[PDB]
Amino acid sequence: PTKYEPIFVNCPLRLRSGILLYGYPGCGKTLLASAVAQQCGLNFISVKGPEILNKFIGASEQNIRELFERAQSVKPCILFFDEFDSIAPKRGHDSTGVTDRVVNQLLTQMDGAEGLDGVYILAATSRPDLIDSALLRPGRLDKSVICNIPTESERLDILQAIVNSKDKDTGQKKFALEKNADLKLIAEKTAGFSGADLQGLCYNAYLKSVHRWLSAADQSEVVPGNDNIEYFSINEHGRREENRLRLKTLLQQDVVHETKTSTSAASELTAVVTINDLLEACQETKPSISTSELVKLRGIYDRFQK
Amino acid sequence: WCSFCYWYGPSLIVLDNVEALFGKPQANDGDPSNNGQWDNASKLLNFFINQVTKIFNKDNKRIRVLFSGKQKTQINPLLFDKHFVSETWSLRAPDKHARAKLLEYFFSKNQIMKLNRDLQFSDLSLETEGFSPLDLEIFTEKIFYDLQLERDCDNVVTRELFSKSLSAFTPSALRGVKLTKETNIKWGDIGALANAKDVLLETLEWPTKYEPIFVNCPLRLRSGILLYGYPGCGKTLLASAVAQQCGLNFISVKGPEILNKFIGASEQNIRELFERAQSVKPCILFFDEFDSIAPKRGHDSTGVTDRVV
Amino acid sequence: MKASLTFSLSGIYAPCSISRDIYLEYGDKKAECLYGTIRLPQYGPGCTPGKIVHCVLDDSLPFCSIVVPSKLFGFMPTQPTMDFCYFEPILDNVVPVLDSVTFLINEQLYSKLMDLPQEMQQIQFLHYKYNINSMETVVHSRDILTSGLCQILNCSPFPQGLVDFTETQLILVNDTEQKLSALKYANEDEEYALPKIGTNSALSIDLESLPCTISRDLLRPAPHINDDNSIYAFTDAETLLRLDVTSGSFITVSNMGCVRLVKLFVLLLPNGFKKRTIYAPPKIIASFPDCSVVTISKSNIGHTDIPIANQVFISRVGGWLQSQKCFQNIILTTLKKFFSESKRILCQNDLIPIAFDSSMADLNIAEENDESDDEDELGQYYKNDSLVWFFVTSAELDCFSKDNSHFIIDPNRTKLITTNITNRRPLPLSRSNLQRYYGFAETFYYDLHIFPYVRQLVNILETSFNCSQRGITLNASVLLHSTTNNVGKATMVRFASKYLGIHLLEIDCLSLTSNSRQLDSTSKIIGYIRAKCENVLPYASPAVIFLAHLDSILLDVNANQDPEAIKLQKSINFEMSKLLDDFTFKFPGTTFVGSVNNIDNVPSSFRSHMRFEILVPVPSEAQRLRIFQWYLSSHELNRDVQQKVPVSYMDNISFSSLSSYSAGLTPLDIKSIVETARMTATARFYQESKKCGWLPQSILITQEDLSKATSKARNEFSVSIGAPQIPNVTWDDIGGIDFVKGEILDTIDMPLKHPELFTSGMKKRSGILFYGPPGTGKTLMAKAIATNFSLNFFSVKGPELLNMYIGESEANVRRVFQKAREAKPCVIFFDQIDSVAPKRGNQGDSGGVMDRIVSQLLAELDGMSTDADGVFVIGATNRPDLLDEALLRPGRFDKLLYLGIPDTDTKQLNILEALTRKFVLDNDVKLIELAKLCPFNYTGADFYALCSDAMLNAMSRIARMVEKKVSQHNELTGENISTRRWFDKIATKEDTKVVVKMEDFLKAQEQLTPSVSRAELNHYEAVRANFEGA
Amino acid sequence: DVNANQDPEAIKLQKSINFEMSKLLDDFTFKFPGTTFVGSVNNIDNVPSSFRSHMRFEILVPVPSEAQRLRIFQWYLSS
Ligand SMILES: Nc1ncnc2c1ncn2[C@@H]1O[C@H](COP(=O)(O)OP(=O)(O)OP(=O)(O)O)[C@@H](O)[C@H]1O
Ligand SMILES: Nc1ncnc2c1ncn2[C@@H]1O[C@H](COP(=O)(O)OP(=O)(O)OP(=O)(O)O)[C@@H](O)[C@H]1O
Ligand SMILES: Nc1ncnc2c1ncn2[C@@H]1O[C@H](COP(=O)(O)OP(=O)(O)OP(=O)(O)O)[C@@H](O)[C@H]1O
Ligand SMILES: Nc1ncnc2c1ncn2[C@@H]1O[C@H](COP(=O)(O)OP(=O)(O)O)[C@@H](O)[C@H]1O
Ligand SMILES: [Mg+2]
Ligand SMILES: [Mg+2]
Ligand SMILES: [Mg+2]
Repeated sequence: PTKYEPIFVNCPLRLRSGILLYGYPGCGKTLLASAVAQQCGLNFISVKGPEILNKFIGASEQNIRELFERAQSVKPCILFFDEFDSIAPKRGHDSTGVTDRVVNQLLTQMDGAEGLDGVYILAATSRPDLIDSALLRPGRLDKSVICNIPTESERLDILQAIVNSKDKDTGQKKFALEKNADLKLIAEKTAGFSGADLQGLCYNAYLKSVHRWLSAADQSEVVPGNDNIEYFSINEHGRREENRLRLKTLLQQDVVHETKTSTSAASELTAVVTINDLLEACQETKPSISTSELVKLRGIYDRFQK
Repeated sequence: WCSFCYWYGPSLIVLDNVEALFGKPQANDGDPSNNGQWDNASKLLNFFINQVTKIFNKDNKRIRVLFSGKQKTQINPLLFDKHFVSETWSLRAPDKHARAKLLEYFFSKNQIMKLNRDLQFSDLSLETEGFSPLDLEIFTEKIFYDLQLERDCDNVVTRELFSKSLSAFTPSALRGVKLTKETNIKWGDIGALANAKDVLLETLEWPTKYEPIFVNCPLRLRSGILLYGYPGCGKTLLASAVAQQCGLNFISVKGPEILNKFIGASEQNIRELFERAQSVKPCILFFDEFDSIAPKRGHDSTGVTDRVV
Repeated sequence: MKASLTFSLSGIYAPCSISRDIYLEYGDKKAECLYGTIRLPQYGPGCTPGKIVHCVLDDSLPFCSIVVPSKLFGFMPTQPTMDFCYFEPILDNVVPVLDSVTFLINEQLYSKLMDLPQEMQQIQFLHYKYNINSMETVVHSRDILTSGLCQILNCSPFPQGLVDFTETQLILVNDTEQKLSALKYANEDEEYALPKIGTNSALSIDLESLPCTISRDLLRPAPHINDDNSIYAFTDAETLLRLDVTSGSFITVSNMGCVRLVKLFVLLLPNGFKKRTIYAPPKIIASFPDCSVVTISKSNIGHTDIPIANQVFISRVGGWLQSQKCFQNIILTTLKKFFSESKRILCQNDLIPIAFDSSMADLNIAEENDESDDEDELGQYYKNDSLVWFFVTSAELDCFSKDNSHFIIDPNRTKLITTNITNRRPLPLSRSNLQRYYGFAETFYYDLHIFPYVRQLVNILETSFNCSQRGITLNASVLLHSTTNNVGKATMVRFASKYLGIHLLEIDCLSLTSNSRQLDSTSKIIGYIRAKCENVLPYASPAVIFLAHLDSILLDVNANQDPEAIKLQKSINFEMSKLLDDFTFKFPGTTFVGSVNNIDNVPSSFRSHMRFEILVPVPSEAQRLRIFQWYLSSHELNRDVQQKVPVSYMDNISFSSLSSYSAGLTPLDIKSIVETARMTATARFYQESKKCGWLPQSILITQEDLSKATSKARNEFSVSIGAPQIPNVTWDDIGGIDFVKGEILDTIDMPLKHPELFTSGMKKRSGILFYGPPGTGKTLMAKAIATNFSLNFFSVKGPELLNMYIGESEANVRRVFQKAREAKPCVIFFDQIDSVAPKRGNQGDSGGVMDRIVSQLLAELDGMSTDADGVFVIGATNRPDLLDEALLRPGRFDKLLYLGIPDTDTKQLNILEALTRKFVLDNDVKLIELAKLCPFNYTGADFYALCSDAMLNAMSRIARMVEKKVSQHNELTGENISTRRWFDKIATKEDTKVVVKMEDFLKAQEQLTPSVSRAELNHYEAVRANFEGA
Repeated sequence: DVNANQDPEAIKLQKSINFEMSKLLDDFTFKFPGTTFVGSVNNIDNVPSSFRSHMRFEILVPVPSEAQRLRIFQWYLSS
């Protein structure tokens, strides 16, 4: 509606109504689903978790009906299912013992007779093989985009995207990226298993950079010259350094304002990341072995005739 | 009230049965007109708080306020949220030594019954354990009346005429109509064997026989006993007898009650009965049949056994 | 005692003198070096703690006259010597010797002394240079001892006391920074000339309002009581002579308009206020907006120019409390009192402030005046708290004219006449405090540097003012709202009002004379609202209407509606809308400023027509600093209290310590903590008073009980929300966890502290997961976290979540988990997650509720976009294989940290010593011996079992010893005794520490066995070797 | 009794009646010496303990038994 509206003067077929994402990992495309809002300017409304369900038998369908009422009222919005697995498993003889009727209310209103809401159905789920043929159909929700691990240079790509760390038009490399950007070693000396792992690795290396910075900073002054050694030919009691805190807490009383700095790594007091600080955590990068899930994926990919 | 107290100099205001003038309306469940809105009671309270506060910041000595009520939590929590309170003296109970002097005062209160034969009330405490000062008033008057006809002669209290009163008068004002039956086995009624009763006693009485010794050592109070139970016998007697130490507030639970096949069976039972154990003064609590309650699921079985475990 | 004062030429170290007469009224030949005590009269709220002084007897001093060195106080005898003070004789000269003293000295003389290797040479140098002698000398915490040279840096813990090097360490400090060039005591320096300092015909100086009250008993000259009253002025230096007319003269100069005569005095010598200034009471400056440089000249006149103005036609300013029936009577009666009790000159184009206590209120007093003598009351009881302005207005002058400044009202020849009202704008607070002069209820001073929302609202009101002072009327309005209770909503509006010099109405809605009552009187209430508001606006200066708790009256639709409920609702919305919008035309530039408690609860119509929105948060740590800085200030304690003994803090107080430990508390709680500390300190003071004692001069707040009170503040918070309290587990109550404490500080301390340099990156480590065999402290770490850090500690005990009905999750886990977002920064603690979140692939029959919990828990937990509100979730498990892919390293809970069997060699010792904290052992059986005697494979809490049963057998030993001793007693005395009488008649104190000597350890080693065997360890070591799938 | 089911206003009516009854019960013992009071209740639980404390005695009257019934028939069939 924002690029093809001069084309779509009257498309004689109703426009496609939704998208279910799935991934064998934890759905990194949950972030995508959160991002496409600001990336596209539409409003966003979310079915987080199972929250449609209720104690009272009369309430469940009143709840989901009022949900679709809200959506159709907020005419330009994305309607999101946070974990479709929570509520839409395969039909049966009350495999949910009560209130499973919600799945029929959904099937009734996913397109029904109105078809194009102008809203679209968005959803994510790991283990979507518990959903059923009764609900995935091209005349219903269908598009079934797969996500997989970012093999090879896609590790580098996602790493570069995170380490660019640009926001608020300010401190525009908020992570102090390594001056050479020598990522082509680090990214594959690391075995990458997700993206959040790579992000955690980089964050922890930033933390280690702060550690080497923060632990060096004072001692780096102290080594060429100590301070506050208020010796007095101490006698009777060995307070010679135990006095130091009760001294410092009175001996210093300066105040300053509008302080500035420049020798930091392009942001105030920040510590640059460095390739060694990542490489040392190449063994800290921990797998969580589950590749049989790819064989679980091999079901729907066999349902794919291609 | 505020103005008078401000003029009469250093002053104290007493407010009694605060619930009527400042209590929350029964903390009713569900919030119609109660979610984002206040009952008029609070609307009184806040006015009072503001006015006295603008007095209090002028002179810390000028005015103080004393509230008497049922239970610190039950009053309108607004009285806490502005930091109006700062104390919590709770008149928890009478106690052994004082209650005798109190009881003597009631005996000599009016219509003088002129005390009793031989005793001096100390043993006579024996049945009064849970009673309360108004209860000892009523009980004293009852004893006097039911003396004064069962003898044609007047003032002589006798052990048996006293004792027969407590068998049924049961003042028990906090206890409703009736809440006891079991009275079979006394502490000194050692049915079965003492063979390890040594250790049970050593756990039992020492915190009430050597009391301050435990305070000066930062132990967590050592407790916790499993009886070996091999014959399918014993504890039903032994535990009841230990409870008849009477220095305790015994509460009854038995294992095969709790295994409701509804999913939630652990909640609303175990947590309920241990909140009850908090509501009583701390005490022994009974369990049995652990062969049912606690099979070693070992991460193999993981059943509904584990959801109670 | 009263005493006359004089300042000597000063040796500083030289003693004061005690007069023969005081050495007769308190004469004591055993103590000829009578240590006196003096109270120094001063400007300020009250007389600062008095000085103990070492003194020499003098017979030459006149009656009650006493002399002290000048430069000992930095003042010079060139300055006006104060003629009186107050004295106290020290009871039996009882004074403590100081525990510690520290001195600051310049680096040159510092090194010159430290060049001497024999410390006694410096001790003699104290005598040769400074004439110091032990036990004779008393010293004081911070006093500069010579400009550019020696100074005392601290006395501790006492501010004053005796010294002897046999106990006083005499700590020295090097002034490497040369600040002694600036830290010179001399309050006066000789000016290059007295001529050419301006011209005697015309001086110009900034006026300022005197920061304190001043009173007829402190001034040096002797004005009358009935006349000469009220109006005075104060000057700083030889300026007193540059005017040609001395102190005690009148002057009258003003920058504009009419002259204003005032009596001008030199400041008292002990003054802290900045020189090159002319100080005045608010009375004068009220007439002269801005223009702070005032024209000054001799301007003298021959006494009063006008003896009579035969009628006066005064007028009250408009303003909030100036237009109510309940004040009208007290207003007129205090007016009558004020004007009757003294004679004064007054003038047109001038204001008179009047102050009274609004507590007097609905007490009339029947007989004190008009039928009774002129002097009537001790205002000590008839207090003050609130202030009003009357404009002098027209007066009936005689044939004489133009010199209107001398009009005066003879109490029989003249009367005062009401003209209903006038309009005038109050002073800007930025130039002058009223409140701090009159000592009223305080209004905390913000600064726009660090309170963003104040900068916001102040700018809104500033523009609404100045834009309509220019040609452009603004209908500016704003609503304030907050997520918590008790944030200082009203305080902001008030502060802004004073900071900008803007008038306000103050109204609260709760006090309206009816509720949302069923039978319709929304008319009655909104009518009373407008009818109370409108009255002042016909003569209001630029002003705001402030409405407290709009939420009480703007109820909102749908819970269960009566027809009348609908009618009330809509009526209220409509009438309020009309009222507000009408006001915007009824008067220009007049701003509606509301307040509300639940923004969801304000009805939609009002939520649309409202203008600006401001969210005011719970304050930051950076703000907390200034909050403590206020309520711990001198004035902010001294106001509340009667007894003449003042209070202070010790200058040791770590503002960092308070600001960190008070995290999450609201400002109202900070008041509670400080006032509790004040109480506890005063209780200590009166405990001290039980003996003849020491430190009687003043109680101070100290860092210990000020720390302690935080714990009570946190518990009184917790009983409001989140009832569970936690027993204390201090950091040293655990040990042998070095790597784990490392990572925990790397997660909860260093990323939480120092965000001035920690980038506070766009995502954060969410939590901590402890896994391993039971009995390895993995519960204890949580109680420790709850103890030592300021974090609150919400939790659920395993399957506390699951519940009977279907739809379990909203019945608990949602409400609690969002409550942790609702709370200030707080952990959630979990245990037995392997019970709460089964791995979803292990599908369950019977409603599959595990899928419902696990889905809702992940959804509420993870992703955490725009949600880094400190919600650390931390917890423990037995066997992590049963955890769901909730653990899959997204960083949603996956900070795995292991705990296990310790290192063999000394970590068992670190365990034993940690559990030996507050335990007792007092012989040559060092803990090394125990830690070697214990064999290995005993682990963790089993060593606590080893101490537990050792303690049990130790108390058994003591119990059988008691059984012996009580038997041997009963055999000899107290033949019929058992318990209470026995314990109450024994008085043991050597035994009562009941220390184990040994042997209980050896029989513990015999009786105890490892609680998990290696055949049990193997079952955990398997999952250990899974490394959670690596 | 007092219960959640009823208006606190009506409950305060009950309170007033209870209190004034208990006071008048003693007031007879002040104004009119030797007065004695007999109460009757068809179900003991419904009187709150707030009144029951001002008993001096209570009696459970059971239904009669065989020896009583033999006496009672003799009464009704006497001439
Ligand atoms: N291709 C990817 N695969 C997995 N995670 C990714 C990928 N790209 C980014 N991420 C990470 O995803 C995280 C955001 O959480 P997100 O909801 O997207 O995933 P998840 O937690 O694994 O999924 P789920 O919500 O299904 O449990 C970020 O920390 C980001 O680094
Ligand atoms: N920052 C602060 N500085 C000084 N005093 C403060 C501050 N914040 C709060 N207070 C004190 O707390 C009270 C604030 O009252 P205010 O009307 O602003 O809010 P409240 O009554 O706590 O809340 P609400 O109106 O939401 O019920 C006053 O007693 C004030 O002295
Ligand atoms: N520094 C310490 N190191 C190890 N154990 C300690 C330490 N200090 C105390 N303990 C003991 O450890 C106990 C807690 O151990 P832990 O939390 O591992 O076991 P648990 O609470 O019995 O079991 P679970 O962890 O399964 O809930 C404390 O109650 C105390 O007896
Ligand atoms: N002193 C005793 N010695 C042996 N058996 C007893 C004694 N007193 C009671 N019993 C019997 O023991 C049983 C009481 O319960 P208990 O011994 O605890 O068995 P269980 O373990 O099955 O509850 C009853 O059969 C009772 O008659
Ligand atoms: Mg995801
Ligand atoms: Mg308020
Ligand atoms: Mg534990």
